[PDB]
Amino acid sequence: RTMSENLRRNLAALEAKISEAKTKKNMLQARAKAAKANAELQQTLAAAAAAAAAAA
Amino acid sequence: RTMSENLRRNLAALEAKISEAKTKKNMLQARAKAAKANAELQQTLAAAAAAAAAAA
Amino acid sequence: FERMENKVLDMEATSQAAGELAGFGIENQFAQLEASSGVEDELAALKAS
Amino acid sequence: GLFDRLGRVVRANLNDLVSKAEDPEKVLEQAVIDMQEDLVQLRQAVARTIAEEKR
Amino acid sequence: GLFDRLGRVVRANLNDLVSKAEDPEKVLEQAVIDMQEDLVQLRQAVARTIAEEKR
Amino acid sequence: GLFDRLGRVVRANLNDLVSKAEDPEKVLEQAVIDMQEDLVQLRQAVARTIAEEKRTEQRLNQDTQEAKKWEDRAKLALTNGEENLAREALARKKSLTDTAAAYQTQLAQQ
Repeated sequence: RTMSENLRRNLAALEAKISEAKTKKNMLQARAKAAKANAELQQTLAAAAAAAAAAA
Repeated sequence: RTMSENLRRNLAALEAKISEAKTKKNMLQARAKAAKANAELQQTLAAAAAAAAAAA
Repeated sequence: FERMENKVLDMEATSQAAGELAGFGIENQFAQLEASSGVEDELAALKAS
Repeated sequence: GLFDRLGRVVRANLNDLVSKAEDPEKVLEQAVIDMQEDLVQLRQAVARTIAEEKR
Repeated sequence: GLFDRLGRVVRANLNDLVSKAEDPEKVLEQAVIDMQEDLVQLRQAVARTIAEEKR
Repeated sequence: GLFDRLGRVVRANLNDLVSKAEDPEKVLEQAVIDMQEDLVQLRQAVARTIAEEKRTEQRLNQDTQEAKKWEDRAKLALTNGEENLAREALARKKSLTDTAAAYQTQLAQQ
């Protein structure tokens, strides 16, 4: 009955950080989608400038 | 008779959120149908502009 | 349920963004004006009768 | 372990492959049907314990 | 880029080659037929949205 | 470098050789066709970013109200003296306020 208190505190301290991780992943997946949308835009703008139809 | 009170509160706290979920799903299914109607419209407008019958 | 709510919100925002942005541009933005038809002068002349 | 890292990679790809098979409009109401009959089963099990605190 | 310049040159020759295949008298009225059935499709899609502003 | 000077000389001759292959009347309108479909591609890419400035605003409004739920639930514990449970609810609140500040920064930039 000293071990069982020690385990019972450790068990609460785990789920307390499953809650923290699960709120962070939402914010990180949001950022990952935004970053990838801007990458495709900047790639498109560069390809258009490489064709230089206005100079032709 | 301590367990039975605890279970009897948990049992009420479940159906209270079945009621909440069932009102939200109606609003979400409405939004899903509207969003999909606009997708088909925007696809149609783009295809028509790609044919450019007025330019021919 | 929570996971499937988020898909609906992604569909909705994708649809609204394209339609809002397609709402710009001279041909549409002038089509919202009542006198855009260009025959206002001969209408005013007809109104002389 | 290295074999855990390869495990989690292959396990995560398969879990995503399922997730994009879920049609929102259908599964968004099967979820409520499941969540309702779960309450029916629970209610029976609870009542089967009250029967013995009486006893 | 040099390969873009060669691309646009060859692409423009092919686009002109098509353009002188168009017979005016025929295509000048297929253009109107296409432009009419486009309105039929559009009208259906619009009506399918009014149905939900009602709803 | 000498090999750069020879490079630029040979590279310039080849670039002129292409330039006199361009027929004005044909290329002068392919140039406009290219310049038009470039706008179609651009418009799609832009719209795909507006879709997410709409979206971070929805997420922000959730977490700024989820935190108030946990702030209330903490006070409801202190009135029962249950400090061990109030501290837990406050820990839930903290991480919500921290991530909400990330959306404000992201949104203002977008």
